Amino acid sequence: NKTVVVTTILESPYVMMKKNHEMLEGNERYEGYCVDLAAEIAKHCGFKYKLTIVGDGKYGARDADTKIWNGMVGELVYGKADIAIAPLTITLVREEVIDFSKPFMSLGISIMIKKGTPIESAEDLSKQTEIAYGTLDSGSTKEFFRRSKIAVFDKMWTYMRSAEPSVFVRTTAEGVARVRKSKGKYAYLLESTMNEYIEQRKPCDTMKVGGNLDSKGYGIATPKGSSLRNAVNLAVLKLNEQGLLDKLKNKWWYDKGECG
Amino acid sequence: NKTVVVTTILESPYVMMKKNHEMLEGNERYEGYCVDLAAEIAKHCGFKYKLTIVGDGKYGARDADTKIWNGMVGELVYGKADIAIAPLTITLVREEVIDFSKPFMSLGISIMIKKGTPIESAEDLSKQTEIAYGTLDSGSTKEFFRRSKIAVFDKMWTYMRSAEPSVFVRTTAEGVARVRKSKGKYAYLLESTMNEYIEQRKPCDTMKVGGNLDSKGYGIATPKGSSLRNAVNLAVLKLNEQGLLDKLKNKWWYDKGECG
Ligand SMILES: CC(C)S(=O)(=O)NC[C@H](C)c1ccc(-c2ccc(CCNS(C)(=O)=O)cc2)cc1
Ligand SMILES: N[C@@H](CCC(=O)O)C(=O)O
Ligand SMILES: N[C@@H](CCC(=O)O)C(=O)O
Ligand SMILES: [Zn+2]
Ligand SMILES: [Zn+2]
Ligand SMILES: [Zn+2]
Repeated sequence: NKTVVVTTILESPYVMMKKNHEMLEGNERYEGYCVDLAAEIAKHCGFKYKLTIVGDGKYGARDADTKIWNGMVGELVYGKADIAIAPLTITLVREEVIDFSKPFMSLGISIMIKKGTPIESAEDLSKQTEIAYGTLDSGSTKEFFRRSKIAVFDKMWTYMRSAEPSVFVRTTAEGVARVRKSKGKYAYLLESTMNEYIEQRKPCDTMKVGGNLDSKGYGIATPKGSSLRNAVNLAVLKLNEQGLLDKLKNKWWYDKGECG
Repeated sequence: NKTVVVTTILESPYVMMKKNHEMLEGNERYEGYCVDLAAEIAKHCGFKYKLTIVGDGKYGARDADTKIWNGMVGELVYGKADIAIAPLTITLVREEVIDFSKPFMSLGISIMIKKGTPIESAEDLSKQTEIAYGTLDSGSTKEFFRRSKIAVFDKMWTYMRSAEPSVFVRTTAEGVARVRKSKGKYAYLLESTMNEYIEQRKPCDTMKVGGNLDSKGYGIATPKGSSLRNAVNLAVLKLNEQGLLDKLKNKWWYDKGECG
């Protein structure tokens, strides 16, 4: 009976360093939605666990040439971690190599603008050129655009892939900062969950505009053949039914919201 | 190989009799979201299939005394069907006896009123007696209320379980017809998907009021040990990623709107 290695990612408000982390040990160093969720998954499934921050800071993409998976998906695939409890999007390319639980949170790709940017939709972005637009450089949002068979998203991808300087960002923080600094001339494509979060953070200068471009979810991911698979999945279901997932989202998004 | 027996339920706009169904045969008798979904899933998984409407007309619940499952769940449990492709809610008690794919559609419990009924929320319903309210029998909505420890919803359950005459209905159509014919004196608790469909149908005399009471999904269900499980699961993800699930939702909800 071993300590389960949990891979996760420093992404607010899912996992954050506590103020006093240097004075704390192990799992107590971290706080956030996924920290709370990991404690509950572990309790319901009856395992001890160790939170680990993904080494490369990435979510998980497979390199076209080397076929190597990076990020948290890589850590699962290569057996460096036993479970990923993180804002990790359920995707087909990932579900082909790892198992996901039923989604614990819903999201879709969305548009973040600096307040007062004349953009209402993904159509509005594709039709103009004054406002630059991009995504996280190594995640499911980028892959949505790259793998699309849909005309308008193919159009947006074609712009983004060739845009100079690069419209892609290394971290959500960088995307958000870029929106805040580009005086309305950069829009960021990111998941609605992160968009919603940032809209409630000081200095309250960004907002989600328009509908989501897709509808999907984050799931808890395990390597194929994990003994944790069934129990993790039932735990997610139990926690949803008991209202905990809604409670945790409110706790980390809205209850401490800085924008009124 | 073998023709896959698909259990489903006559529920608008998921599976409906075509207007000229009397002159049609087999699968061709039916149209709707789940009819289109079945066709797509069968195509991506490489099986032939026969749509069969669930004999007892129910979704599925377990008798507390006999432990026997009825409805589509029962048909899977007892080997009468190979797969359920229907607006079947993923729930813990079900996921313990059958497997669910990733959700193909999101929904939450909601309130339908006859237009002008002075009810805005579940709280409003709980605080009065003049307007009766109920749910579908042998479904997940009833179970939600049965199990809820939320004071508003427990108060509601306490009332509904004892209410005379019975506030529960056999079919969604019966719930909706009850709302329409009770002059505002009956409200109906049903899933947001069905509520929102009905709101856009003639005679446009109902509406959804308040927020959803929960957030969950419909899943394609297979009996435990099914050779279809993984392929069906991936097929749902492929269909979502292609935008096909979104296309089907628009086809059956909003393009089929009669209320403007
Ligand atoms: C990759 C996709 C195919 S998807 O699998 O993400 N679904 C796509 C479809 C559009 C969709 C259906 C339902 C949800 C949803 C997510 C989380 C919750 C909270 C609890 N989730 S739960 C217990 O599983 O119902 C409820 C609902 C999300 C998406
Ligand atoms: N949740 C995403 C990362 C964020 C994004 O791509 O926008 C993923 O799992 O790749
Ligand atoms: N979708 C529900 C039926 C409708 C309801 O209970 O409101 C089920 O699977 O039981
Ligand atoms: Zn620090
Ligand atoms: Zn718990
Ligand atoms: Zn297809």
